[PDB]
Amino acid sequence: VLSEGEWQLVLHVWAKVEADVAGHGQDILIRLFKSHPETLEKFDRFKHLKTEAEMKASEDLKKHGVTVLTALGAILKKKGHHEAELKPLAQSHATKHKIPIKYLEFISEAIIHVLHSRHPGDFGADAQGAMNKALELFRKDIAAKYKELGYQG
Ligand code: COH
Repeated sequence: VLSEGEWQLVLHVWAKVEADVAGHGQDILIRLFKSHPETLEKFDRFKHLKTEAEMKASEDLKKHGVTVLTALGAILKKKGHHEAELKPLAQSHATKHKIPIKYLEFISEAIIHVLHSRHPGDFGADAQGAMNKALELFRKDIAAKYKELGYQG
């Protein structure tokens, strides 16, 4: 459970991410794809992208980044009371998209890295610690739904 002070650090930086969701989304997905190439294979629509330049020029990739960040932002703003938003997501990622929990850990790492590159001032160690706890809570809650459905892993 994050404390009120920790949720405030998380949402204060998130408010900045919202100033340019598309730019942030693009940066995150590219970092994920370059650091863990196996993640790209889960996207039939992005499989054809071979270079970072191709990735940066893809409008469709940018649109998916807005989708991901908008859904995450909706969750974070719920401050832990996020059952209604989380279940649908866990269900589709477990049974339709077939995304192992480990990939959620990889995208969390990509988010933390990009938040650091873009907002050093609002993203020091304390905010970094609170964001990591928020992302862990997100994975933990998704992992429990995955286990119920038989996808733990
Ligand atoms: C490694 C792949 C990967 C990761 C880690 C990931 C991580 C996350 C994540 C964590 C921060 C969030 C908040 C979301 C949120 C979403 N993802 Co994904 N998804 C992933 C692969 C996918 C795929 C694949 C789809 C469908 C894309 C398509 O083909 O249109 C998807 C679709 C979605 C959608 C549209 C509705 C739905 O299909 O469920 C939302 C919202 N998501 N995703």
